[PDB]
Amino acid sequence: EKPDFCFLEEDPGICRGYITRYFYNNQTKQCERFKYGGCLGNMNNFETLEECKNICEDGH
Amino acid sequence: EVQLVESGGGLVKPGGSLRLSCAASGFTFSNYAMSWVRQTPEKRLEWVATISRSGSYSYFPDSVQGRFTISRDNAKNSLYLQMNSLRAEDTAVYYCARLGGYDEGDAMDSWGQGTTVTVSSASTKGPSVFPLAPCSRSTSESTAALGCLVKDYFPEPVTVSWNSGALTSGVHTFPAVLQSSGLYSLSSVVTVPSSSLGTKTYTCNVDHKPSNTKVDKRVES
Amino acid sequence: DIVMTQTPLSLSVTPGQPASISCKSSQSLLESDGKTYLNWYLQKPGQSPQLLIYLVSILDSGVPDRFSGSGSGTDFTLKISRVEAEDVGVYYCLQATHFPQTFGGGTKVEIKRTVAAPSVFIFPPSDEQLKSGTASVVCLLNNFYPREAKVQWKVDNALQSGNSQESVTEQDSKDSTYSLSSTLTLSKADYEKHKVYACEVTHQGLSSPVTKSFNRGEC
Repeated sequence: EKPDFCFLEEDPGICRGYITRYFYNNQTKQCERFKYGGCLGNMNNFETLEECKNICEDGH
Repeated sequence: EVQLVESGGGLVKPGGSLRLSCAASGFTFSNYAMSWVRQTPEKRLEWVATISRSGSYSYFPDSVQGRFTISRDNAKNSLYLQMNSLRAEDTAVYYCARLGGYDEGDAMDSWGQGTTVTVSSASTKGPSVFPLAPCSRSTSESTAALGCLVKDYFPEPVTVSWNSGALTSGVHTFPAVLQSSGLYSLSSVVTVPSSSLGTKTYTCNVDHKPSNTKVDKRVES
Repeated sequence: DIVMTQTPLSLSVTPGQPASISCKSSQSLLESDGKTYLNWYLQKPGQSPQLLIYLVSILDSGVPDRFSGSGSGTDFTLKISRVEAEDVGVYYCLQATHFPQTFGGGTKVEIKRTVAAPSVFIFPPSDEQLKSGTASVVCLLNNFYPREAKVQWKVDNALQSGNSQESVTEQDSKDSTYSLSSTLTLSKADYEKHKVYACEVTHQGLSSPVTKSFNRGEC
């Protein structure tokens, strides 16, 4: 089991203050990189790769 | 064996609009975000739009942001870049590319051949196609040249093949020169065996899409 | 935005010798996952840019192992161990660590080859064009090396200048040569007043200038 938000498409929200963030890609089964515009979007949105890996891979 | 095929370019008046299409083939399209990159006449390259896999989210740089919009159709493997508020400086060749994924360092790849967008107040004008043939032929010669002079059209570009693409060896299609009239002119040539001149026909196929002109000019020696 | 400065603008390399192209970024490209998003493209003659190398040093599928990438932070280096005919073109860098992703200005690569004299051909204007009151006379210089070539138009031996335009194809990927077309434009009235139309060519591969001409009306 992993949190439900791991299965969401990565969402840059509606702002343009783009910063790198990490999300889980279920199609490829790994954590990957996107640009987040800084406001809104969803919880498939991590500051580090390591964090994405520990939350959206496997059942903790 | 991925192929991306842009279409939709032409002349547009400043502040006017134009939609470009990209048709994708050879891979699971909805697995990838997809991109547009443009190339100015000074040959500068500039990323100008990304659409997310589902088609729900898009990115754009400040230079186009709020003027351009993007959409895709995953049942059709196509995407569309709607450009509004066009200005002189959006003149470029626009290429579609595939955002190759985290394992490919987010690099864009498999760029299409591109479609050319020209933002200008001028009218289109289709070319004239005149033959290039020797005043008479030096006997006896190994190789003879023939060609076509594609004169007085606007805007760029023009495409030329020979024998509907069956003849490619020995072809040189030259870059167009812009003339004082504000019209372009280009030549395309091929060198052939002089002994073939009485046996094969040589025809230049000219395409000027902005004015919707195609021309087949058989050139005889 | 991040500015990517490539040097040199252009380079000309003996076949089999190495070549190097620099890309410098205005801020570090090191990303928060510890990778570096710096990529190399090649635009071959008549083709759109194609991916060669991503994440600084990773070759794309099918890229020859002659090519390698190195560097980090702000300073990057594309190397070709032994340059071949197929490598000619304009190389670009791209960074994608920072938004928006941004290109280098390009670096043109030319390969050296044995001197090759052009084949020269002159074409008179078509009767079809002459009817609308313009005479374009065209001179072709085919498959030469090196790039430097001089076309001198002469109309009954009056040397012409300011009167013509020319263009040159991109060095060829298979044979390493260039070709050049030059057009001399006259009014039909002017064209009608002269007999000998001549293109004279000077090139390192010709021990002395080669002239091709025709006599008007003998067409």
